[PDB]
Amino acid sequence: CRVPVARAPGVTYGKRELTVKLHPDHPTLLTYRSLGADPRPYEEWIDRYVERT
Amino acid sequence: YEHTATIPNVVGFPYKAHIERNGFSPMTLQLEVLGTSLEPTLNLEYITCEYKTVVPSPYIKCCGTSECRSMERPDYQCQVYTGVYPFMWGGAYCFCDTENTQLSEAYVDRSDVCKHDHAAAYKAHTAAMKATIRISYGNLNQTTTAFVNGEHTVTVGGSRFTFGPISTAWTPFDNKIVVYKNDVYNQDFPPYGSGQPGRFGDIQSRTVESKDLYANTALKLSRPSSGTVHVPYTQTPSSFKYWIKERGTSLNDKAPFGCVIKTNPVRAENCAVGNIPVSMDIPDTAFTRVIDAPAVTNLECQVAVCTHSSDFGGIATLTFKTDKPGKCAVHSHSNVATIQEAAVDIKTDGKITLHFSTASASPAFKVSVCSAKTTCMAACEPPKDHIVPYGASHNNQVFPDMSGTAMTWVQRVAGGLGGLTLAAVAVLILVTCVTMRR
Ligand SMILES: *[C@@H]1O[C@H](CO)[C@@H](O[C@@H]2O[C@H](CO)[C@@H](O[C@@H]3O[C@H](CO[C@H]4O[C@H](CO)[C@@H](O)[C@H](O)[C@@H]4O)[C@@H](O)[C@H](O[C@H]4O[C@H](CO)[C@@H](O)[C@H](O)[C@@H]4O)[C@@H]3O)[C@H](O)[C@H]2NC(C)=O)[C@H](O)[C@H]1NC(C)=O
Repeated sequence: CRVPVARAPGVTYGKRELTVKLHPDHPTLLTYRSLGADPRPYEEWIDRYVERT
Repeated sequence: YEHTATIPNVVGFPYKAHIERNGFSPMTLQLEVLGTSLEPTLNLEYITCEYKTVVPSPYIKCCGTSECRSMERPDYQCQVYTGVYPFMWGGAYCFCDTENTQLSEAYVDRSDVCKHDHAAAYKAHTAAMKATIRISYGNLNQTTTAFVNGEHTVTVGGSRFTFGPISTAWTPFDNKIVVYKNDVYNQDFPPYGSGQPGRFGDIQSRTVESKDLYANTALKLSRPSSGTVHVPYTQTPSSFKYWIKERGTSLNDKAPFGCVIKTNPVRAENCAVGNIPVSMDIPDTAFTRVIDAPAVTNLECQVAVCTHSSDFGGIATLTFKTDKPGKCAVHSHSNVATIQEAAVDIKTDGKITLHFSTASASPAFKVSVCSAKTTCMAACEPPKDHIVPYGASHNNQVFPDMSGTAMTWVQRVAGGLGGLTLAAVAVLILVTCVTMRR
């Protein structure tokens, strides 16, 4: 089949923190996890212009 | 010749092992892992598809009656009614007012695409880790694969290696596994013969093609209404289409140690845990005799830069008194810095350059070039970039040795009041030996 890609999100580097800026055109999915001893999964259907850390 | 070592498990991390023996030049190795799978020892408990209920055409009878059948079928249920008045399309259909029954029948089985898409349920009790280490020494680069347990043995060129057991026995799975198409789910599935309607496991067959289907989808077969010809029923919906939506994530998106989870020979490739022991069997026709090696005297190192960056952010400079050109093999006798490239080419003038990488403010590593050693000390500075796209090449060690500037002030407080404490003792020793007797 065929599926569109999302825009590349803008990032801003901080001390032990990463602020990423998001831009959807339709409901897309977000997932990150810490690849160390203990994972911390987060998942949310982003709908509008938001901004996360 | 025999030699053992242990390597950390992180992928893309060239490790150096050092070999010393009497009568030959020292020699360094370069082990570097390139991939690691982890297959559990599967056995299919069952397999799950999306069912298909087949309601055939309802058989009326216009004057007589009919009876039940009691056929053999997974969720079979048929039951007959009293007199019904069909009234099909033009006028009536049996041309009486009563005593005309309508037998109804329905059952369930597996799908028609059940051999194409399916969830597969396994059990992970043991696991056998493979690997893809490449091996570098002299003028020889090979790449071999081996089951990582302490008995399989592979050969490389003219030498032989074997890899010991994995240190821990940790699995990213658990004893339960659910494999649909590209996403193993670490969920405790309900067992065989105890399926529940609506939730995952409503239809269950032991293998891909067999008889003896198992199903309880709560098929209920109600009574037909006024004069139309239809067989009505009611049923709990397909569980497997709830589980395609109500699946939260995969296990690829909540795996513990940062490991991708492939699916077809169900795998757990590229984990990061523990360490791997090795065993060497390098024969004698790989070294150089000590006469043929270039003699090195009077080493002296002198650092230049030393930042704390995760790559090789440090350049040292060494001087020496050689006698002939050749090719040495450098090594670091500490876990504080890791010298890169391991294979310098000595020339007539006494000047070479290296590249190392630390993680603390003051190192104390010591360098051997060709059977001759010296010690290096540096004053290092922290970097500026906060988030880096690559990993970590050093070892995680933050401790100034004994003579760093941050620890020099400790000895000028320890020797100060500590030397004054014994001076307050030495007054009391004189008093408790002169005027305990006079
Ligand atoms: C030791 O063993 C190997 C046996 O293969 C030999 O050394 C290998 O040599 C091959 C090439 O012959 C190396 O493979 C390729 O090297 C290319 C050169 O790298 C330059 O470009 C990259 C990219 O900009 C720079 O980062 C780098 O600094 C160099 O300027 C790479 O371009 C190749 O990239 C490929 O893979 C990447 C993903 O990693 C893809 O994105 C690319 O599109 C491309 O497909 C590739 O890396 C290989 O790295 C060498 N292995 C070593 C040194 O271990 C030697 O012959 C052998 N030793 C002796 C003495 O014989």
